[PDB]
Amino acid sequence: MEAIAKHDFSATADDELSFRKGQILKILNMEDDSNWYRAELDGKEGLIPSNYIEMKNHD
Repeated sequence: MEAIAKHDFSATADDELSFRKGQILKILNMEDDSNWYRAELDGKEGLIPSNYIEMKNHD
């Protein structure tokens, strides 16, 4: 699916992804279903926190 950054996030270990409020993060990982997920932004993929991605558009 698609998501949006509610707050700012700066990566610590491995390959995490940084983001800021108002930003649009893409959800395209697998079926882990947990706290770490894989996203895509500006043609780049990575891992982000599920609680750090909100929802927008649609409605």
